[PDB]
Amino acid sequence: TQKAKVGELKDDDFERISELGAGNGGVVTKVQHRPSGLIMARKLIHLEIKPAIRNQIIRELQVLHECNSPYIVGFYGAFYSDGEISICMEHMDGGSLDQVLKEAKRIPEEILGKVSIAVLRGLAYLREKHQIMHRDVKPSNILVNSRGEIKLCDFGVSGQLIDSMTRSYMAPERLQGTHYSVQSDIWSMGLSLVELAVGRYPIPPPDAKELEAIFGRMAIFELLDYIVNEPPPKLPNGVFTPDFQEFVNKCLIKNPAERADLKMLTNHTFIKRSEVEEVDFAGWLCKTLRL
Amino acid sequence: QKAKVGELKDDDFERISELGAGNGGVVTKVQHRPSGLIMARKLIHLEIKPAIRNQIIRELQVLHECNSPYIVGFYGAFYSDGEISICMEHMDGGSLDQVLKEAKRIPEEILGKVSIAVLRGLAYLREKHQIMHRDVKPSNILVNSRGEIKLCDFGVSGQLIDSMVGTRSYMAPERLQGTHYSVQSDIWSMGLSLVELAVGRYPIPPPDAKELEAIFGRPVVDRPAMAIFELLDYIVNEPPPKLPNGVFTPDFQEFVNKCLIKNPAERADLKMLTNHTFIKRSEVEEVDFAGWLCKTLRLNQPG
Ligand SMILES: Fc1cc(I)ccc1Nc1c(-c2nnc(NCCN3CCOCC3)o2)ccc(F)c1F
Ligand SMILES: Fc1cc(I)ccc1Nc1c(-c2nnc(NCCN3CCOCC3)o2)ccc(F)c1F
Ligand SMILES: Nc1ncnc2c1ncn2[C@@H]1O[C@H](COP(=O)(O)OP(=O)(O)OP(=O)(O)O)[C@@H](O)[C@H]1O
Ligand SMILES: Nc1ncnc2c1ncn2[C@@H]1O[C@H](COP(=O)(O)OP(=O)(O)OP(=O)(O)O)[C@@H](O)[C@H]1O
Ligand SMILES: [Mg+2]
Ligand SMILES: [Mg+2]
Repeated sequence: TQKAKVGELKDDDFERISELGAGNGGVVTKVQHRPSGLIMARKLIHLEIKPAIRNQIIRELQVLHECNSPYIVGFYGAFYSDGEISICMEHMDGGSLDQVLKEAKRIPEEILGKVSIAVLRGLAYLREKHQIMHRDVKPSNILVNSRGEIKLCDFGVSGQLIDSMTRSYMAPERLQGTHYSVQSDIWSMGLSLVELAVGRYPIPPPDAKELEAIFGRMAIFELLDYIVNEPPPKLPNGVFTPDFQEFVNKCLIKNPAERADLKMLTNHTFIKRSEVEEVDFAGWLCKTLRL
Repeated sequence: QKAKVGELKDDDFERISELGAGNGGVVTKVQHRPSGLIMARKLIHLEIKPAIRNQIIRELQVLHECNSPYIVGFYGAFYSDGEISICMEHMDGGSLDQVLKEAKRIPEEILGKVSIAVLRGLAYLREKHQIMHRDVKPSNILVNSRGEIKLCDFGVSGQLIDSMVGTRSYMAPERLQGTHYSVQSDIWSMGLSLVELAVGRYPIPPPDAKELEAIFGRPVVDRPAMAIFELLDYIVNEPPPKLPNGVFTPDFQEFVNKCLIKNPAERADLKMLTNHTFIKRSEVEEVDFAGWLCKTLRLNQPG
């Protein structure tokens, strides 16, 4: 729903409530707005750029106001502060998908189906309605909440934000050199699903007995070498359904052309089956995260 | 600069200018209240915060015993809402990377003076303490209006390293291949650093004859920016970069080449380099580094 309740945001209007997370050039915090008692997450990006294009970075970030979908995280506002640029966004009380993976040892297919949908649609939104790819899809960038919503976060709307800036989710074609598009995010999403499926980052593909700690039946160049030159991870053909099996196996074909695309996936039998399934995802969330 | 205050309080600091950020750190121009001394403060926003964070500062303390005209000063370090703060000597000339932006490419005689301090600073940390730099690169070679060339961001604390982006790498071929960091690794980082400052750009995609003619035309012999894997896979498997012919002295040429031998065991060590005729020549030919630094940076100050 829409934040007409507020408007222009300055620094003072905010008050720290909690600490949400930290990343590579970014601290996020639960804060409250003065004018309207809205809990919104505040993204501090500590940076150094001339008093000239910091406006240009804010200007390019303003198209986020034009980004509205129940699968794209709500964007309240962005401004320049003495030290950092803030991005205030819809507060997702379920946090990140790896956060919830940190609690729940693995994430079940039924849920992963609901995730796949929400990402596929979210991806499609930015592509259809804004002509831009989500060049950083990963579990930490899929935000959930107690309302039962799964939403995408942290996409490169701003070209000059990108320029001014243990695991890797990047696609073969993105590492190898040229030829990179919306097929890259498919790979990203694919791996991300396989992660939450098995339980850990699956690029060293778990061995014959690795996953057995769940059921009955290292270097940075070395990593990049594996992704580029070695077979992709697969879901073990036991606990997961042939259709989920096939879904991720279609997302992790190295050749981007061979790899399935948005439409092929969105009409994949796994997605369709997931689309009509009844799952208390808001319930499963609260059963684990406790809120 | 052996300025003293010296027990540092968070609220004693005042944000003046932002200095930059990268690779897990945020450098800020700050002012100290009970001394009036403009220092640099680095925000390493480190996550985990138990007795390990307590070992980090305790390990960092050896930086008080770290004194050489070739190593950046250190006022102290403290815990401040998780994110640790290393407070260091403000180098008003900025990084060598900064001088490369304002200057064209750096003249090979000035690099000689730079080359002395990297080797000497490198050797100081190596011999007096037992740590190595793990991050030699233009942005980590700091200069000043007094004419000093110094070194920072070297790994004093083991814990801080184990506690913490590939736009363009300075890592040696053999390190990328997971054999642990040596002296020779810094040496490689120095070579590439030199070739960078000599030529005016990151050399790893090497300049083709045509491009070299646009740099210092036309004495010339032996577009897009490489992707992450593409880059490293180049650094490893492809031949090392070289200084162009007929522009820099044959001695400078052999110096940097000894620095950039892919085989780390065949690479020049600190002794070879310090006794190299390029470094010998560079010592006797006293050149006004302060005059050059200040005149190309419009920074002329009384030291
Ligand atoms: F916080 C947000 C909320 C929403 I809703 C949409 C975008 C963002 N943030 C970003 C971001 C962004 N948000 N978080 C990060 N973190 C850094 C991710 N990277 C890691 C390594 O290399 C490059 C980027 O980048 C980048 C570009 C851009 F145009 C944005 F709008
Ligand atoms: F800020 C400083 C000032 C001084 I004088 C000396 C060291 C540091 N900083 C560090 C640092 C440090 N300061 N900045 C970085 N950033 C680079 C991170 N990388 C480490 C290794 O390889 C690539 C990048 O690391 C690391 C370990 C350590 F023990 C330190 F004391
Ligand atoms: N709107 C939000 N609501 C709740 N939690 C959030 C929100 N945005 C981010 N977070 C949390 O804060 C953390 C930091 O996010 P940030 O994008 O700065 O880094 P990251 O996603 O962890 O990794 P990277 O630096 O690679 O992006 C995330 O892991 C996420 O759990
Ligand atoms: N003591 C200092 N005095 C003045 N400027 C400094 C000092 N230390 C760092 N800087 C500036 O801050 C900038 C960013 O420093 P920082 O070390 O965070 O990233 P970096 O220099 O790119 O190296 P790395 O990414 O490996 O940390 C540098 O370009 C340098 O100009
Ligand atoms: Mg993120
Ligand atoms: Mg540095």
